[PDB]
Amino acid sequence: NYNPEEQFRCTIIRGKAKNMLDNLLPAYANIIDDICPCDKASFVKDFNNRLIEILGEETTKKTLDNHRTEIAGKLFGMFYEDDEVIFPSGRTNKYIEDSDQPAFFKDICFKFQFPNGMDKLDKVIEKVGAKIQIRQFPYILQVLLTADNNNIQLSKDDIAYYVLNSLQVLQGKIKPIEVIEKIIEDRSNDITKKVRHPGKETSYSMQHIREQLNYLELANLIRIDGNLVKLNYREAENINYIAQFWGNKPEFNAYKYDFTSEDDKKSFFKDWQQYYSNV
DNA sequence: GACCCGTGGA
DNA sequence: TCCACGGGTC
Repeated sequence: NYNPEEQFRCTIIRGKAKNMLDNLLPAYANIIDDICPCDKASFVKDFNNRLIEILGEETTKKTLDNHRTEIAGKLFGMFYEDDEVIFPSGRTNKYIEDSDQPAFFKDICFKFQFPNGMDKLDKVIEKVGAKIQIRQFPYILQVLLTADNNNIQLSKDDIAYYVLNSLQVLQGKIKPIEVIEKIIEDRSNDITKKVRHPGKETSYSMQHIREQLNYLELANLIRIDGNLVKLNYREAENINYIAQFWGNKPEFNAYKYDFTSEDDKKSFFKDWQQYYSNV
């Protein structure tokens, strides 16, 4: 049976654009749209030179680079490479046309999965090694729906401990009602569970979990009321479109690549980006 | 110095 | 508390 005591830290990339998103997301998209298509060499130079206008002249090159690769590149999936040329992604193209930010993040939540090609290779191998396989946002949404169906409300710490840091859940072995019943069982016994790591600061334990919830909120699919996570039923149709895939294996199969192969390694990251960023 | 994440300003 | 710079460790 479901045992959440098997805990597993499974990160997503650390954010850089939340505080200024309403400025940075248009800037990312406009920069990429303007300067692409171009060679990788030009991309790096012109992107950084345009972004520094938004972030401030004292921004280091390292920070501009990290914005480019970690956020515009991996996490938000805003460009991709084919041959030796960089192009705007399908997600970027759509946003250029509709300016729809909740749609942008709905698409991110729909496609997000563990394992993925955003992570460093060694981290990929860890997550594959632990047999992780989940579409976490469909899963989170179904957990929230099942909690409502059973007349209980979940906290961020509940989602953190029982879902996004639970090995068995992340392995796709667990039904949302199992999670809900366990939570009810624990609560009756006066047991409240939080994600904890010895000697570590809260950001280590929780930032990637909170930020995953942030992207659901940016997608307009949930609200956060104090420590509580609540569904936005004004978006009930969109909630159900995503939640329905809670029990599906990841659309992108990380497990068909041999990471000891130089060619398979390159394909992994190329195939991931294609799946995640484009139509 | 290309994600990871310690660290501390906001 | 939140979250992102930029050094860390690929």
